[PDB]
Amino acid sequence: KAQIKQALKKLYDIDTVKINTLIRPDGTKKAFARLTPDVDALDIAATKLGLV
Amino acid sequence: NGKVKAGQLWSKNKEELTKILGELKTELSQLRIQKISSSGAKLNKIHDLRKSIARVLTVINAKQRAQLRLFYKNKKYLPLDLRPKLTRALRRRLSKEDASRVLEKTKKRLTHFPQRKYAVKA
Amino acid sequence: MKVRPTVSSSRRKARKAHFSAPSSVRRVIMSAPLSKELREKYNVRSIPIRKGDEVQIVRGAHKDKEGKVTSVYRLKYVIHVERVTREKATGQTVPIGIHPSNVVITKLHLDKDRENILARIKAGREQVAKAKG
Amino acid sequence: NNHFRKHWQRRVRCHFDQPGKKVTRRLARRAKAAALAPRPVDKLRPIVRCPTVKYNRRTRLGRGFTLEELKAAGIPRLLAPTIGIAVDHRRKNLSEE
Amino acid sequence: TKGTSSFGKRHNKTHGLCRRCGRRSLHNQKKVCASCGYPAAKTRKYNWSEKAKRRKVTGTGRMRYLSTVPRRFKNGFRTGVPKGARGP
Amino acid sequence: LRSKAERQAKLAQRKMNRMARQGEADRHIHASMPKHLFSGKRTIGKTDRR
Amino acid sequence: SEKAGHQTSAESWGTGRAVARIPRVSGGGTHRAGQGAFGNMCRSGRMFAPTK
Amino acid sequence: PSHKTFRIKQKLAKAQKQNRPIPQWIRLRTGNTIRYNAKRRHWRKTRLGL
Amino acid sequence: GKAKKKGKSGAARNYMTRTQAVKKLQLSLPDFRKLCIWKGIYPREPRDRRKVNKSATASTTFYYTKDIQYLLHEPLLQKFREQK
RNA sequence: GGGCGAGGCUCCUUCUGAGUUCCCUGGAACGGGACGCCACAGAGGGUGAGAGCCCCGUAUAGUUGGAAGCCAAGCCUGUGU
RNA sequence: GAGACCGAUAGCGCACAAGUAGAGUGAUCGAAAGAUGAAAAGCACUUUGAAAAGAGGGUUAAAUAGCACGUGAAAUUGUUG
RNA sequence: GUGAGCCCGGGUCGAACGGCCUCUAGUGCAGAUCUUGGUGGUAGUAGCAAAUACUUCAAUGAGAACUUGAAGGACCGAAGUGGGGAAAGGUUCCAUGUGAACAGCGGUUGGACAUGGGUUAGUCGAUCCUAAGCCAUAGGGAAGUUCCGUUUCAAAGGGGCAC
RNA sequence: AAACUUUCAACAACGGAUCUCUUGGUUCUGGCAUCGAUGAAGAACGCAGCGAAAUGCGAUAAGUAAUGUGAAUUGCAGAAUUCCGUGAAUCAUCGAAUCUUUGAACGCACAUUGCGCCCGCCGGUAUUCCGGCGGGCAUGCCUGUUCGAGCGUCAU
Ligand SMILES: [Zn+2]
Repeated sequence: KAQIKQALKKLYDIDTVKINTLIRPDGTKKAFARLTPDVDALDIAATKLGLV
Repeated sequence: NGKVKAGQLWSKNKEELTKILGELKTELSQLRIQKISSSGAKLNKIHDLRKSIARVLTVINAKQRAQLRLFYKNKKYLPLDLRPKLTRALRRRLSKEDASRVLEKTKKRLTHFPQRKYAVKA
Repeated sequence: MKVRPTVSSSRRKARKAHFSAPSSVRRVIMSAPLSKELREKYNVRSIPIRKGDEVQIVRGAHKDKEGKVTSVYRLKYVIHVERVTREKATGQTVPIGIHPSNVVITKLHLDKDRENILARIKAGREQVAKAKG
Repeated sequence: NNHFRKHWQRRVRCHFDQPGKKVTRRLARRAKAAALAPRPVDKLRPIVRCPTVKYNRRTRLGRGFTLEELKAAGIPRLLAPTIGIAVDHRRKNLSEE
Repeated sequence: TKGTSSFGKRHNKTHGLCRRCGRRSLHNQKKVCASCGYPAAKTRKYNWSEKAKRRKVTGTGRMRYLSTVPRRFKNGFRTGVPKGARGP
Repeated sequence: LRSKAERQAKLAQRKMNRMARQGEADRHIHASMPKHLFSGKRTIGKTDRR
Repeated sequence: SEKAGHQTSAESWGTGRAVARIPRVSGGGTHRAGQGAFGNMCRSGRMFAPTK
Repeated sequence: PSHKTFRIKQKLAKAQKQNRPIPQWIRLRTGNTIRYNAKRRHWRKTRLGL
Repeated sequence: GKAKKKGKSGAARNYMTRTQAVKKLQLSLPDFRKLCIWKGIYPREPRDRRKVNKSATASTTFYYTKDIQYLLHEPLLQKFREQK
């Protein structure tokens, strides 16, 4: 979780309040990163991630 | 774009190579998101970015090892990865000088009575 | 009759090597003769074929058809010549595979590597003829 | 008188490599001659008489010349093996002939 | 009741996965592999099983380092680069 | 080409459908001649089955 | 090859009421199991008087 | 079970990723001999043996 | 996570007594005092000295653990050993 | 006692002869017939059917370019503590 | 590099994604399975069927070669006489 | 042709093969409760009968006893045909779609097939502790793989003070 | 008379024999000496735009460098190659590198992605806290170094 939040901060200037992780049935890890209330996750997904 | 040739890489220094590597990693990271968001001809670009990253890392490692070999040129003890590999038995083999050492009595006998060149008439 | 001990006359090994040759060997295997004019111009009998060469078919049902080489399918040991095609059921055009030893090269696709190939083959030919003469 | 009561099939030596071994031996002899030229390919051997009452009628080649023979011929024992003469320190000369 | 009725009580494991050889032959109570003999240093093999020897002999796997040795021998275990080659 | 690929995929199933397998993952080889049914004799003491 | 026909584990099922007393490949789960072995009349057996 | 070790779950993940039919473009290659996945696994047919 | 134990972090990790510093550097007392004077290692005062050492008194000298770690790499140690 | 060393050998590399001439059968000549040619090469394989001359190779001397060793005709010198 | 060897029930267990698939708690046991055609030219289009397919009509030298595919014996079966 | 066999015609087929004299052998089948593979009669036969039981309308669909909705009739009857877990399995879970095969009939349905999705912890377990027990170390056996040994016939280490 | 059963024939089935083929075995001969703590053989897990396997490879992952050749690869998609070139290719060669988790397997363990210790570097308010990164820490034995122990033998 610490590495994931540091990588998110280094890559996208994303600040997270908490990060939950699981390991999927296919063997890759999935992380839910909840952002700080000041920033907008929809805005981040539209601009930085291109997830529209 | 996205294809970096080794010929221009071999003339750069460490700082420029690291800076180029940082750019290539950044564009590959964004391009993976663009891949999972939509399909296009940019899969070629991600492939060339991967190969360019491999090229830059190879050039950096080669320049570092050349500098280290120059540094350790005139030293008794070398790092194990810079020592020659050969095989384990070849490394354990007696050196040529030690294998060719002879005793003083043998040296005297070889000095005064070596194997002569000769022919026999018929 | 073969003489040298490194030469094998095994049919099994020869067919294995031919049908599992890599691409650079298959290029040499897919060689084609030159026309009479090109042979007298360059003192060269045969060359490996390549895309962009102009050939004339001298064997098979498509004899006396001429055209540029549009594809060298080395995996199938075959070349594709433009307008030497057939129709499928639907009427769509599919190329017909021609083995390169059934054609003759009429116009070489010329670049400096090809001139180097022709020059060294020619020089070897005159050197061998002069030495044996 | 057939000694086949052991597992004899495990220890059968055929000799299909007889012409190949002759070819290999001839190649080795040619290489040794080329390496040793212009010296002869072998060493000079003495004449000895075969032991026992069955074979003492016949003479043959021995291992090497004696130290007494080298001394009477005027050839030093350190020079002798370097000019193609075999030396045998065990053999003695019990008789003058 | 020694047959079908007794087979219903089979829900334990004598053997688990061995770390050295990967087979399901690691005795869970003895901590000893029936196949390869882990954790003994030697790999277990016997001359009364030629088939078992040939199942695991050298060449049945990847030969990650050993397959490059004959080429290096053929070129004489040389070092360096070709003369005039591009590089550092 | 998609229709051709689908037809080839369906034609690859003909032998396994004739053998009546439940998909390609059904590769069970049953015992046609079991030893307990084709060996031994029925003595006068304990028998192997009822 | 001197080992041909003999690289198999097989034993006879004995005198009985059903099958012949040729040795049969042990085990199970495959087509080879229960099949005749080692005989010169057997498929995948050893030839009579093997050539030397 | 629900309780499982990481090693066991990694092997199960690899088995889940291997469990698939072959892509249909495999059959259209030049000189193809693959007609189906001969190593296909199903949870009712053959045990993983872990 | 796993529960921390008492006395494994904080001032206990921050400070070291003179006895502990001398034993860590494997020096004699005159050599240690000489090296401290020469390298500028100064005595420090924890807020609660019992958290660092339970036998510490008002005359116990404390040093920074990082300062003693820095003293571990001083080349004068090998000079001391060579002279001895 | 030292130092040169012509030259030779070993291993990779460039290169090598001659019909796709005419008729018939055939979907396709690599078959049949006629006229030639090469051959220190008529081993083998490929090419739409049995191909020396369509293609790769095959025989033989050599002939480009390169590296590391070994052998070696001889030639310079020190001289006896 | 070769053979007075074997030619897919033979020859290695394996000419094929074979020490594979599969079986056994385990040590271990361990198969079956090659061939359309020169070239996919692997059947456009019409029509009947829900579909699988059928019928016309092409492709091919040949579909009496239709990805059940060279040849296609016997046991055994259907129709016709 | 006495015979084992040999030869020819017709049909099918598609790339090699035969006669004569010598040489050579893994060289000739009806049997071995053979070996492997394939196929019959039996035979459209024996059955497909434990666990009380099904019915109406509508929809879907090429096709509906065993799909769905509604309408009824029944059963489990709280030591359950209920609600959750340990072992074991490993995606069978959920959504959408579906030819064949499988669901000893049928199937539009499915734990089948195809493509995707789904498992979020400082507080729940693991992780820590020791139990019965097992394995290193010292040391002693054993040709040896290794056996005993687990506190021993071990120099088996912690703390403090110092002008 | 038909049906049924059987016999004979033609065509059609069933089945895969026969014939022809062979990138495979089998046997013989000739040449060569080269695994591993500088981490082998073996195992696991991963890597392709579109792969489950086989093949190749190791987070530089169907591959990088270098040398040579000289225009492909090909099932689809997408791009090529200034073709008069630092250059395609599932090419060949191969001297430079990368080489996950393991395994003789080495901090202690391992049925755990468990628990440590030492030394640096970086980041987050940070002398104390949190996190990341790098280099190390097995055993037997040899040579040397340095620190020691014992009235064991002595000198003073
Ligand atoms: Zn094991």
